[PDB]
Order: sequence, then structure tokens, then C-alpha cells
Amino acid sequence: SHMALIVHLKTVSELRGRADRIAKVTFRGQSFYSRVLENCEDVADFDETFRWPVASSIDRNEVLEIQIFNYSKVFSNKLIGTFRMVLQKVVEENRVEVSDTLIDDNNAIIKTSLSMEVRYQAADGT
Ligand SMILES: [Mg+2]
Repeated sequence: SHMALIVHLKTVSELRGRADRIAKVTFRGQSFYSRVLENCEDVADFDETFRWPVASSIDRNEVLEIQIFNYSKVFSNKLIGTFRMVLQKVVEENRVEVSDTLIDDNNAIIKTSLSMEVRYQAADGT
């Protein structure tokens, strides 16, 4: 039927210290935020699914971006790291399991890692 990009953000691990955490996911300029996970130490089990209806099709070149922040209600969000992927493998195989490290604002690899599944599929389950 009509297709969608579906992103199941599972866990973010090897976090530093203790903080409320929040995730931001973006595709084609449309962003969603996860719920805030309060008082989280080294692993944030977001376990949240995000959906982008796609009117026509997705090209190999398009990018999915994930950003993870330290949240506090009276302060601006503080960026921890970013993950980007091109969607070539997702478009080809319909489903891709991601397990990888985040990148900081100087292109350096940090220990904080991300676990998620990315799908391109019929919205209705088929
Ligand atoms: Mg969910």
C-alpha cells in the first residue's frame, strides 16, 4: 500500500554520568522527540518507534539522523552525540538492524552507542 519509514529506537548505552535523557530523530526535515527518560545512568532504554509516511519513494542517498541530549527542565538541551546513516540498505533489504557509536561535534567517535531497527515497509503491516 502506502509506504512508511519506521524507526524503532531501542537503547542508548555507555552514557556518561547521570541525567535525564532525550532523543531526537529526523527524516526529510521532519523531527520527532522521544519522551524524556528521567534520572538515567549508563543505559537509556528509549524503546520508542517513529514513523514517516512516504508519498512515493525513498532514494539511496537520503539520510536518517539521530541526536541524543541531556535534558533538564529549566536548561537548554545539551547535545551528547549524533548518528547519521544513508538509507541505501534499508531501501534494498526493507529492514536493517543498527548497532553503532555516536559521533561528536568534532567528528570524533565517542563510546556512547545506539541500538535501533530501521524499516521501509507498507504502513498497514502489508
Ligand atoms: Mg513506541
